[PDB]
Amino acid sequence: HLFTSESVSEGHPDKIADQISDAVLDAILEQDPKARVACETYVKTGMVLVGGEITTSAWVDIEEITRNTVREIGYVHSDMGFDANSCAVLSAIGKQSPDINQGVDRADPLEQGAGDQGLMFGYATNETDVLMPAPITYAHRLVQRQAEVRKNGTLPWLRPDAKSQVTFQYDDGKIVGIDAVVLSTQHSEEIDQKSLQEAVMEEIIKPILPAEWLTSATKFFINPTGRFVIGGPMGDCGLTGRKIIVDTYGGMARHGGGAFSGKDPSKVDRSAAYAARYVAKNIVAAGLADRCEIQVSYAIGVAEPTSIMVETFGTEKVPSEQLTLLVREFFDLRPYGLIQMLDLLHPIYKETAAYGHFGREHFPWEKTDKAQLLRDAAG
Amino acid sequence: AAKDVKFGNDARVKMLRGVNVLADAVKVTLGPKGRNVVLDKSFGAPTITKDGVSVAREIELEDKFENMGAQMVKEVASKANDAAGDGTTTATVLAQAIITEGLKAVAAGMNPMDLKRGIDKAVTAAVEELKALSVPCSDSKAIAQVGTISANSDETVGKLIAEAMDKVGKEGVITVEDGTGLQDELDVVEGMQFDRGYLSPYFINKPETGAVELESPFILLADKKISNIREMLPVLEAVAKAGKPLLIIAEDVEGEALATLVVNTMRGIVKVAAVKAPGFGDRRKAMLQDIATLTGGTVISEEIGMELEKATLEDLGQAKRVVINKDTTTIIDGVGEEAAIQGRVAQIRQQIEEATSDYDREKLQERVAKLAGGVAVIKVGAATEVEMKEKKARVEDALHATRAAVEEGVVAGGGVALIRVASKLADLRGQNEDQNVGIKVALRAMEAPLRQIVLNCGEEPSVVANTVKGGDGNYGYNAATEEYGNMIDMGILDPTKVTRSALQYAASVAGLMITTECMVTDLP
Amino acid sequence: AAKDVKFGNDARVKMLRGVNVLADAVKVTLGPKGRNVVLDKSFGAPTITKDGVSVAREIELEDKFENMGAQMVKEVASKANDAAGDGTTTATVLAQAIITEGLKAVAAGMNPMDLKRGIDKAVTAAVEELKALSVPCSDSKAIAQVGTISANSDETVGKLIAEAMDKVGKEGVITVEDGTGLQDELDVVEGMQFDRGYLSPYFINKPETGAVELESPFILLADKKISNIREMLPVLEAVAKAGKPLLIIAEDVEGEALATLVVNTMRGIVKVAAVKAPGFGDRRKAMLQDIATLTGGTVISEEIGMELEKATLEDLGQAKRVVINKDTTTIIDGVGEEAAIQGRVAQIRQQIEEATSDYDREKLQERVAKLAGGVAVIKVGAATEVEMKEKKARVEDALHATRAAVEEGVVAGGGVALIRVASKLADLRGQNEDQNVGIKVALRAMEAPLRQIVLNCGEEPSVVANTVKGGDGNYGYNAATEEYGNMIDMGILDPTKVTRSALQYAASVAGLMITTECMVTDLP
Amino acid sequence: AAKDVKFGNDARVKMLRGVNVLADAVKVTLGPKGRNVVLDKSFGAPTITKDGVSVAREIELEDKFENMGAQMVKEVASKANDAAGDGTTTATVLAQAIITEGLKAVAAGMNPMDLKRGIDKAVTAAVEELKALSVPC
Ligand SMILES: Nc1ncnc2c1ncn2[C@@H]1O[C@H](COP(=O)(O)OP(=O)(O)O)[C@@H](O)[C@H]1O
Ligand SMILES: Nc1ncnc2c1ncn2[C@@H]1O[C@H](COP(=O)(O)OP(=O)(O)O)[C@@H](O)[C@H]1O
Ligand code: BEF
Ligand code: BEF
Ligand code: BEF
Ligand SMILES: [K+]
Ligand SMILES: [K+]
Ligand SMILES: [K+]
Ligand SMILES: [Mg+2]
Ligand SMILES: [Mg+2]
Repeated sequence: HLFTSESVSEGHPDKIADQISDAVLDAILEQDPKARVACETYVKTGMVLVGGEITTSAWVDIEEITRNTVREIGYVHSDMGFDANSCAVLSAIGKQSPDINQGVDRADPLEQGAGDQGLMFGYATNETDVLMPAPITYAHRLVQRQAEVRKNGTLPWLRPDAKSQVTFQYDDGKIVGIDAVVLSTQHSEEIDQKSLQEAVMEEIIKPILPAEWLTSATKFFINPTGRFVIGGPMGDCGLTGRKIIVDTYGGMARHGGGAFSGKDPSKVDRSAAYAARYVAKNIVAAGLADRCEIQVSYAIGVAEPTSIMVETFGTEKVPSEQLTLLVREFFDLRPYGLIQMLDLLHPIYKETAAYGHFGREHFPWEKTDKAQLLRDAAG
Repeated sequence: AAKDVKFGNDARVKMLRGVNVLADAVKVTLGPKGRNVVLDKSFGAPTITKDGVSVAREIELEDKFENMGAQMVKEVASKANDAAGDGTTTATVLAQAIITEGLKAVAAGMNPMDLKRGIDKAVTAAVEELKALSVPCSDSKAIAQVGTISANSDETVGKLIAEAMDKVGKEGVITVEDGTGLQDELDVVEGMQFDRGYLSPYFINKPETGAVELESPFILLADKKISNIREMLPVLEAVAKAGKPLLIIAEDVEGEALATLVVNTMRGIVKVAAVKAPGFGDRRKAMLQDIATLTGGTVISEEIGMELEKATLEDLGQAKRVVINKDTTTIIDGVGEEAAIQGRVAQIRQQIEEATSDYDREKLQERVAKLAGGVAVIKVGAATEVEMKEKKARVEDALHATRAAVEEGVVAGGGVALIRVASKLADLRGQNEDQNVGIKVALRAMEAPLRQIVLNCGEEPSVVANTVKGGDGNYGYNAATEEYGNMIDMGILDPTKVTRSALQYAASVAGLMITTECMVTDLP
Repeated sequence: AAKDVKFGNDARVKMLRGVNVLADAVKVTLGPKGRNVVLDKSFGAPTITKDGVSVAREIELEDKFENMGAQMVKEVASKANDAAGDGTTTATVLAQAIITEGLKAVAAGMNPMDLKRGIDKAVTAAVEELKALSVPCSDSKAIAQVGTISANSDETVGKLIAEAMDKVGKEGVITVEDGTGLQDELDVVEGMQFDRGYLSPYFINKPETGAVELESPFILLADKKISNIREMLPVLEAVAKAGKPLLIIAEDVEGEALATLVVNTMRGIVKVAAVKAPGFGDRRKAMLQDIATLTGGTVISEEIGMELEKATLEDLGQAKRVVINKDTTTIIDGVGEEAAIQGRVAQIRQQIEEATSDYDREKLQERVAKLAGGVAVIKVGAATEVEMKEKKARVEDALHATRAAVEEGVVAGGGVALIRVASKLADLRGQNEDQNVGIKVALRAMEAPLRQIVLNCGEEPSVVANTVKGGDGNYGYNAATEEYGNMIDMGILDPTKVTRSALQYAASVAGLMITTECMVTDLP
Repeated sequence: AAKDVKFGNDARVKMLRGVNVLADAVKVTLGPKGRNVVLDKSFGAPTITKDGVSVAREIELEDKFENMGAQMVKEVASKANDAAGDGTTTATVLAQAIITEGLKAVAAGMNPMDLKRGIDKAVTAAVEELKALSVPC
């Protein structure tokens, strides 16, 4: 079947807002090991707004973090209508919470209860080496390539705003080729249109997509309307958490819709999804299945998870009862237990803000160290 | 998902209905008196076209089996476009005629295999008959006539294409881009040039034209980035000891070397110019090697263990003149050895074959033309964008037709060559009766294009076809003048390759499409 | 998605219905008696407008075929607005009339291609006839009359534009901007001015205007960013002994350097001011070189190989006065050589004719006007926002019409020039009967605008058109006063460029739309 | 969520209908001359099985009360599978017969608890009788 996945670059206002929220979270976590963070960001033309509820014993000024973060993308000029230093950032964050002494008492951290009700999902397939759906993975790699080239200085007239669309066809459930590649990017006005598409296809499209998957039927689309000079926060409204589907899987996996950016690890809306991906990746790397998903359910005010379900699409080499048995006795699905074994309480959420929360080997939740043990047990 | 299965005559009727819908959509644009088709596009204004392939690429139907038939027929036009560039409407008409007659024969109670074998045998004989009928096309008059006929009887574009082809030659590239004026203009480039200009505005010694001209200069080729002058002290001092200028072709030179270069040029010690290396990636090194071969010099690459410090006059090429402006750099009359030129063009020509994308074929053909030959561009002119697209499509069709006619030859146009072939193949026979029936089907359906051409003019196709069959040789019918005469004398020429490809693809698709027994598709 | 295909008369009827809907929406705003059209806007309040292109840009129908017809017609108005900036309703009316008569002829049984050829031939003859009829427009009275006519008969805006064009000169820039008061205001700038102000608020010495006022100062031009004071000592000491002030133009100066400059200005050692270099990129350097040429100085650039410590009093320019505000800086009576200025503007204009983009040219004419001439801003005054928008649109239309009239010339307005041209071509003939029919169609459709104007006035168009056609020369009908007379005497002037563009674009679109046979679009 | 409550004979007849559906599905695979049952699978090909537990694990009814009855009886087959490995169909047949006769007795106007006591006593005696009848193998 024909399926399309779309990815966006770091220069987009929503991605800018997501990067700001995660940058603050890392700064707060570095200063406060056990802080509570629930933040949101809004960006518009020349005005930047931040809000939410963050309860911590330390203080951080948001101005220097925002200027440092925005400068990283490359908004250091007024030509696109947004400059790092000329802009203004205001704070609308309540730094204190009434419940700081009433609930300070704790009985046992190992028996902490879930603060939200809902069910979360994971996903992993052996189609790619990174154990991820191909169309979303290659879409992220394309915009990642554009930023690396832009930062390298070989292509100085490129702009942070960029969007890519990749189309994949499946024959009998396997990848047989690439159909259409679209890369929408903003460029400077000095370079004409004809020279623009030549540089992008030969240095971004060519050395990223596999050569053996490209046939004569592949169609390359660059700048459909013909002029993408207009861009930045001026051309679109900016807010936090609107394309969670793009960040997680691109639509190939059912998702709960919970926002990721700007949330502390304490909330299960973010960390429990990370553990589900970690479990799903581990259970598929051992070769027990071709594809697998983990359905973990939690209830607000309830410690023990209500139900854990595993579905395989009939590709399992062992009965599903064995699959469920292994995850229960080898993975600690406790809301605090998964925190300790995934050691997420470190300032590592800045890089996760852009280019997808999943699909990178260096992430703690993307390790496959437990794959070998499960293969021996199920074998 | 669930599937729906239809057996026999029902599936055949649905398939024929889809084929008829697509063919009736396409057929209205055939001949000199055909009409245009408006294509709806959600992203902007509708596009009006007369191309058969453009109409066929857009048609799909609500019903599943009719959609099957339409999609199966679409490949005839698609392959005719990809192979020859013309004959898409003729191929579609021939395929429809084969399908109709073959379905009638199958409904008469005959097995499809024998009909398909007979059709294949008849087409195999017809290809050789067409090859026998062909005549070479060498003079510019015939090329102009072919270009005129291929562009809806537009003499200006045919004459322009003939003149451009004569100027460029046989080993060259002609391309069409949309212009800005109200009338078409032709621009030809002699020698080689690349879209790279001078780095700094202080190099121009002739401000009247805004371009710098170097007489008998050197050429220095480098692939490494330049930020310090220390690596060019020997070469610059050596060429300043001689006096005649030097040119630097590097991928990029930073401002530190620009400062010393410009101050040396201004102070009147050594006259140098700098241009960036054109292109990017492996193509950049390939064209750098091409420049090295043509200018009689040697490239300097760091990765091959060659350093610029040890370079001398033997590693620098020569040229008669060099003209550099804000956007282009031209090397005039290089002093390279010829056999290297033939070797390089042969290497690129043989590398063309293994390329799978026509974009790479275009790039390597452009490289061959740049290294040897000339390059010409045709800037079509129209007042409105829609007319711009229409004229551009017509000019591209004329270019393809002229190229094919030069490659293989021309035959009498108006659909009379196929009639002559069918009349000469009247004694073909097969193994059994059904093969003979298939041969008769093919021979009878070879007459479709002329009948459709006459029908588009509003006359009676039967009497015109009967009159044409009574003649011999190149006798035919002129649809523009509504009178008979010698097709060659009146200038109605058709390439042999286009007719052969259209016949082959139409027969190949229709023979398989006839044999269908049942269809399997998803439920609505 | 599944498509819908309609053939022949049904498609033509749907297309004509869409064309009629759009043309009826647009044509109610033609002439001096034309009324307004209100366009709904989702964000904000709807806008009262009288422009043909503004109304045409919004129309889109529910039915797919009529929508395609409307989208094809809309390009006439779009192109007419983009090319000349005026005369879009006339183009739409002409296109509708040509389409109607061509569809009638096609339904009568004629060949669409020959009709299109005849239309093109007639329009080609009409263009040269119009070029023959044109007369020059140079005096200020004719420019004022053109501006008055093009602005819905408003004397004040015409007089304002005439006097602004007289004051600025022949090569200048005039723009419109929202005003504050209830009356129009013209602001003309003398000298050179760039949109950049003082860096530090402590240079101000005249709080009466909140600005600095330097009398006969030196101008220091440095391309590089100034971050250390060490390079500043030599030229600062040199200018300290002279006693005259000094101004610094650099890309950016850090506050460490500003501190000592502010201290020196306070203590009265040197009267210095610092402003940023306007622009960014190559244009920044180009117009800073233009500043150096105007002021008679030399740019101290690191790229050329010249250092700031070695600067002397010869490298500093001079001017009569320099005024810097919070946002603007003006150089009054820059001392320089006239021949150098003429050479620079000659170089800039010869770059101008090589500009292939509209956006890349206006900056070039702005630079030309900045070096030689001046710029003007016209402020429109209105109590309410909607009235402000409508008045600004009318003023822009008048400005474009005056520019076109000065560029090419004027002809008698009111739609009588087209009538005279059509009366001159009464003997034009084609190659066959169909081309003659097309020529007659074009000639008869050339009289639509006058009939539409008279119909909008509320009279019988037929008798007025018959009376006008019975005269000769500039005889016409005055729609405002409802009386016949000499068009030039009454001051009803239309530029030749807008009439020619409207006719050409209307014919180019209508002739192509005539030859449609079938239309394919998505299902509802 | 809102609940539905049924009292007495209606609940009992719904339960018996569910039990009868499950038992009729299962018991056609008993003995040397019993036939097979085709079980549909969402991902893959249908499986043909003669097991009692395999058929019982897939029976889920539309009505809620009959579904409750079927789920209650499925425990017999599940426990017989997990305990000895055989005797699933025989256990299901015995459970259905006991349920039917006990429901008839209850509808006759008898105390269900004492019927449960009598059934337990009879089965306790029968286990000892079976132990006495056993022969070494
Ligand atoms: N003046 C003419 N008289 C008779 N036949 C013509 C004349 N001009 C063109 N033809 C024939 O009509 C055909 C035109 O086909 P065309 O509409 O270009 O579709 P395609 O070339 O895509 O198949 C040509 O094959 C040519 O032989
Ligand atoms: N007082 C007048 N008497 C007769 N004709 C006039 C008079 N004023 C304007 N006209 C004509 O009416 C036309 C006005 O067109 P207008 O409504 O401005 O639309 P557009 O300029 O966009 O075509 C002009 O072409 C002009 O020739
Ligand atoms: F319609 Be074909 F491409 F000439
Ligand atoms: F309607 Be036009 F722009 F005067
Ligand atoms: F029915 Be049992 F599994 F033999
Ligand atoms: K055609
Ligand atoms: K108007
Ligand atoms: K059994
Ligand atoms: Mg053709
Ligand atoms: Mg007007």
